Amino acid sequence: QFVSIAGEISPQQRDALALTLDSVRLVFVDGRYVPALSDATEGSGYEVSINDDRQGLPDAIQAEVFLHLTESLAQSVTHIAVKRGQRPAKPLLLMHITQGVAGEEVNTAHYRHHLDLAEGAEATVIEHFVSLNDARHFTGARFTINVAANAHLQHIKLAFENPLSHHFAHNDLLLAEDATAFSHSFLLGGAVLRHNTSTQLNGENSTLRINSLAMPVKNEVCDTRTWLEHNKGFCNSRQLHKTIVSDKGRAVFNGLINVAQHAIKTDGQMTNNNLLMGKLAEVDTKPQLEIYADDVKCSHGATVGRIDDEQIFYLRSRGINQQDAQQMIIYAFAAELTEALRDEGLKQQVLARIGQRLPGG
Amino acid sequence: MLSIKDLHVSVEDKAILRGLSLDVHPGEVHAIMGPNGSGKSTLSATLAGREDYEVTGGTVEFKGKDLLALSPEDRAGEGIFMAFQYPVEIPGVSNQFFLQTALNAVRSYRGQETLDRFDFQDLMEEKIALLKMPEDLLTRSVNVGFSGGEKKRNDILQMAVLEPELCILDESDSGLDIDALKVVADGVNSLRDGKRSFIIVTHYQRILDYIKPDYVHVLYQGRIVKSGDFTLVKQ
Amino acid sequence: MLSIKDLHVSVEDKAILRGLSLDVHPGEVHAIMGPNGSGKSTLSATLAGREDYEVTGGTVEFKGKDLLALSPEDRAGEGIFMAFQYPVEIPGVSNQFFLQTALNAVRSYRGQETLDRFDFQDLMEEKIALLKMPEDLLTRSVNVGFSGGEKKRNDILQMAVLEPELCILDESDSGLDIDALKVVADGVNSLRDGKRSFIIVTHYQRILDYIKPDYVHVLYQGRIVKSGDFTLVKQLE
Amino acid sequence: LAKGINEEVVRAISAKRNEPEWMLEFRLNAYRAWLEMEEPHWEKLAEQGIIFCSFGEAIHDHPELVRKYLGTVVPGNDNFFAALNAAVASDGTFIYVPKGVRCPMELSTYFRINAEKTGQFERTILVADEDSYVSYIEGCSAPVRDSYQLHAAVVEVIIHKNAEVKYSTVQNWFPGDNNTGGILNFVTKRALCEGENSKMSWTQSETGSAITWKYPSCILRGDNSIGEFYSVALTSGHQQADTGTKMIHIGKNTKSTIISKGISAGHSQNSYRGLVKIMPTATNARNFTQCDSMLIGANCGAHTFPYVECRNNSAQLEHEATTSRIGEDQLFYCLQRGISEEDAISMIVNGFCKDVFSELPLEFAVEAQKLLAISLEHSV
Ligand SMILES: [Hg+2]
Ligand SMILES: [Hg+2]
Repeated sequence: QFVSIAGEISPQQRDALALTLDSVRLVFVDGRYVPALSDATEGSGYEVSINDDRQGLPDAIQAEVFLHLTESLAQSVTHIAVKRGQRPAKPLLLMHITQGVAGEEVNTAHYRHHLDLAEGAEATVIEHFVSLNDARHFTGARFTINVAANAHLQHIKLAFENPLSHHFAHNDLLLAEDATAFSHSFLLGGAVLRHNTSTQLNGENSTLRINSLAMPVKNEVCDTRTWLEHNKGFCNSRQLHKTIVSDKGRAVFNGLINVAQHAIKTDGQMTNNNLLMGKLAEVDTKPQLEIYADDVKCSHGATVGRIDDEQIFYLRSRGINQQDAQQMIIYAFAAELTEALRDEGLKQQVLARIGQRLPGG
Repeated sequence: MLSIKDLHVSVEDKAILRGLSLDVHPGEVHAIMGPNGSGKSTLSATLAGREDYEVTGGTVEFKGKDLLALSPEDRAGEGIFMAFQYPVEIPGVSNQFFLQTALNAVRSYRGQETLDRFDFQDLMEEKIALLKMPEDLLTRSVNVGFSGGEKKRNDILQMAVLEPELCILDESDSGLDIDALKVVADGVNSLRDGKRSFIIVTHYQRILDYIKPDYVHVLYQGRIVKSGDFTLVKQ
Repeated sequence: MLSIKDLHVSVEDKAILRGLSLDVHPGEVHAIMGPNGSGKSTLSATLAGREDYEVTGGTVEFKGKDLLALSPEDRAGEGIFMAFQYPVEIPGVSNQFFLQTALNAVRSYRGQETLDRFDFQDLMEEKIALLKMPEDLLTRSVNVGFSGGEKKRNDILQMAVLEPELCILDESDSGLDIDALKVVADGVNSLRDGKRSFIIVTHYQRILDYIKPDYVHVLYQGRIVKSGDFTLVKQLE
Repeated sequence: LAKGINEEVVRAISAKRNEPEWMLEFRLNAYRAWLEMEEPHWEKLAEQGIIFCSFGEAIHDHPELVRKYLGTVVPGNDNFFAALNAAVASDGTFIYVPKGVRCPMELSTYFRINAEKTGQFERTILVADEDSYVSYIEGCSAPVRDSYQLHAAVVEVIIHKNAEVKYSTVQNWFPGDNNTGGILNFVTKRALCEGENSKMSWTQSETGSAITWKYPSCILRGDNSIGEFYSVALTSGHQQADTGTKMIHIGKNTKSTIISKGISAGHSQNSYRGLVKIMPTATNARNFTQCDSMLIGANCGAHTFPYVECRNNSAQLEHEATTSRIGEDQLFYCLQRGISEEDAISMIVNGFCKDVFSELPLEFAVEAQKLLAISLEHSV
């Protein structure tokens, strides 16, 4: 049985868990926005409105049981808009802090946000999810996004909630003509975490990129899935999803690509590299291509394998200890994912989160 | 400095070594020869720490400690170094991040400390210079894109930086030539301070003309049945 | 006895060529030049049979019959060959299967029979050396792994095998150097028995020093506004 | 076969031969299994110990032989159609191969029949005991009725220590022009590598079915087992194919290869869907899968949904899939040098398919490429 009691926290708690970054930070607590702890958005270059107004929301691209429930159970909608050609100096940052309650009761929080990017705007937005403590929670999140002509998006989602939390999230990407969209998701937290990313290319000559890294530990299950529809032609899509599973953890990957008829010149590729480190670990991947146009080139490739024990032996024999050795190859493995983080400062804090689940720290 | 006694080792229950015994004192260079399959490749690996080695007999003690019970990471700190016959490529890891951590580790385990980055580059270049190495080693991925001769020569640069006490060369002469042979020699000899030691497990003998050994031992189906000095002949 | 008269052809509903006329007899070489965007590639393409060309009037007759009423597959048999400017890659298909098929097809048409093994083999070898092609040409897949320069010379080796009557070069010299140019010159010329006639659609003046043409026409506005001999290229300057 | 199917019909097909009761009841559980199930969505030589005789003759003269292998790998009840075939099936082929014997010739029964189609259901069971090498070929090439006919065969193969089985398949149907059009191919073929150092190698070219249902499997239970799979599938008109594979890895150091080439034309939809599974016992498994597709024209469909579930930390799996095509300019370049468009599309695909036809015996490969050629032209 689940209940939803929305408590309140202090600024001190925020600093100890907040990332070190100069941004426009909006804070949401137990599904509720807390103004006093958030930065103002007026004059930031970001138009922000919080209400229960749903007049604008697009219909869902792929309906499934948990989405209707969340939209319906969502306590508020975040209206965000960026006017034509505007390029904010600072990234928009949404940090999500969820907490559990004493007892056998399960605290639950649902976040709902919508972003509108007018023609030509290019901005970076980051989602950070963390647990205040060890108390369990059920986190819900939903991002619908409209990307107008010539716009460029850099979206990052960081689910760093505790090992005992449950994580179910859903972001949407809608692209217009001449659009560019880049998405990097780091699913690093929760007993069970499930992220789905659905995208629609409703405009010609567009570019899309979606990457993600999953690192499940002891008894946790992290399933990262994506859904992409190439409804129009002349679009190029690239996807890189990597997972690393240690000690009895479980990764699940799902990637559907649909290419509509007449959607000529589409170029979509998908790659999934999985690394197994525990003797009880599992990885399940199910890629799915649906192509209804011949003059196109779509392909996907996925690999699964273990750490090269010989380099590890090679590395250690010169003196590097087991924990640091194991750790060194993994940062190199995820390097291609971590390098897209243009901000060194942000990257190092992200690296710190990765390292703690390694056999170090 | 090194004492291996009545060593018996089997792998997948394979009886390989005949009961080999050897004594190495500080500041000495010893040369090891013999045919393939008599344990040469196994000896270095056994010394190095491969977990797939079932020890069916004997002991190996170093400075009064049982060496066979100590882990690989522990061996470098104490002063043991092995030049691999086939250096591994590690894509995505620069030499700089690797070596500094490795250096610190053995520095840590030896309980002294520590170089200064600023100092380290003046040291690297100088060593990078001794072996005519590419100025972009630090930025390159460990041995990636390197030829066999370059990968082998990289290990010698490695030796001077990690500063071991006992250097073991595991068939590192295979596939090389006189020119490359000339660079490795300047590196190894340069580590000779009359205290430091070297063990050369030869793939073949031509190598001994630039790095004169003081002692030579011959293996035959895993045992030394004859020992002597530099002066040696074939048939 | 190729005769082209007052030719009108359109591309994407736009009139480019507005009445070009030409007559070509056996053993003569004609050169067509001009700036990009004047019909050259379109002219070759029109002759070749590209489906995006609506012929709005005029005629093109060969050996006294209307060729335009004949299908694409039918024109090669009659003797028309085009060296492509951008040869297509056919992964998984060897030239041998390709050439034989190309060869049998034109052999079938004309009411003749399938050549005999040994000659096809004796002929290639002789020619494969002549055009500096990889000795392992026969087993590699058509143009796969070939540089821009390598794909271009190959269609000509093909030319020297499918036995066409009229060879058209549509800017197939692009990206080729002095070295590449001479072999191509040895390839086309070696087929000259006074039998075949040739039409060279120039990219640069380059070549007419190596393959001297007999008549020269410069196209502009989709019409021939000047014709002459080899000397004409130099004179307007 | 019709009219009808009941318990007595089963009891009637049995007893049409003096049939022992072991053969019979095997059908009944199947039939009973069929019942509980709902129906799912749309030259003369003397051996050398070898037995090469008919399926029916085998029960009668060699029951103990039959007794040891049937249902060992594909139970009656495994799924819907495999229950129905086991029961009800009279026709088929039996092969057992004895110690130390290299089959002198490659056994084949594919012949290019022009009599119309014999029978609706069958089951072949080939067993190669240790140190065996056998090549088996299966299929038929018949013109087809203006009724929906359902071909739902099941092939079981069991391979023991140091043995090798080579399995080929060439089925080709022709229903000009578009008719039904029209045959329902619902096959469940599976092979067990029992069976240290055992090696199984599926090869198949398939054409002209209305609906396909097929999961050629390799079961690597034995250590050092090796499975390979090469599959050519064409669809045209409004045909639909749904074919793939389930790979269960159990032994140590197992290696598997999957290469599929699916061609799609007109308004048809061909989908590859297969599975690679690695049990925790399956130490150092390695798989390389390849599923290439060529689509012809813009109004048809080709789909691909592979599944990989690995539960072992010594596995090494790589999976690639790639798309290719015939372009106008590619098409035009071929035509212009005098080869027809109809003949053009046939050439490129055969080149495209070269790497699979390679694994076929060369002779059946030639036959296979000429028929694919003509099945294209009629229908593309
Ligand atoms: Hg694809
Ligand atoms: Hg595929």
